[PDB]
Amino acid sequence: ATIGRISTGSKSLDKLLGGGIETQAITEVFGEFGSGKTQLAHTLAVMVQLPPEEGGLNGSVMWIDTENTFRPERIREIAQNRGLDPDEVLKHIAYARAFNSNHQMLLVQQAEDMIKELLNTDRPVKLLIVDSLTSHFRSEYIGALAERQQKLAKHLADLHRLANLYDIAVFVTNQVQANGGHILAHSATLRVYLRKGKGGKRIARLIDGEAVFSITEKGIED
Ligand SMILES: Oc1cc2ccccc2cc1O
Repeated sequence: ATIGRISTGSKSLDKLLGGGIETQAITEVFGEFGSGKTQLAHTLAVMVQLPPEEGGLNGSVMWIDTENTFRPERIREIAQNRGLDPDEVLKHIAYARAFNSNHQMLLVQQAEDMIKELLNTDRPVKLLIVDSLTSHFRSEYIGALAERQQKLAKHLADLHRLANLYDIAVFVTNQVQANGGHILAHSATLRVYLRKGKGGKRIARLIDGEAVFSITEKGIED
């Protein structure tokens, strides 16, 4: 398949990303608590459902939530201010809460079943969100870094296999603050550092210029 791109909702961020996040890729956004990573996830879950002329892929979404941060009412707001029907947008987001890191890993295997079901339809899965990818692994493997890295490595390998095999954009969030961070090392296809700036602006930089955007009723925008 060719490489598809999903607009983030921000012309600035899209330019930094060469058009948007890519299918057949894992995009990892990392930054401190409150930097806007989950807002970007919510926005992408709407943007992907637009037609290509508007920066989407007419795609369905699968969302794995580890922190109970998915908000359907926020999806509704973004959709209504992106000219989409909110009920239709929510109907094309498959949502699951991961209870722990082992359940999170099983959910990725379960996602493949729905990906296969929708593959030949007019609304194939084009976006798989894992928010937060690292939170359960971090809490469960305190004092056991070597074992944590083994499990994370397999999890990321599973996500890579889905991205490439089924032409999906995988978007993952990772909280990194004071003293923290191996990030995801070199595992993602693309690392995006997100931070707060003056006056509520958000600033994005590729790790390995900078885009600037705001969180609004449209999700994010310049
Ligand atoms: O209905 C489902 C929703 C999911 C969401 C995320 C990951 C896996 C899922 C599997 C489902 O059957």
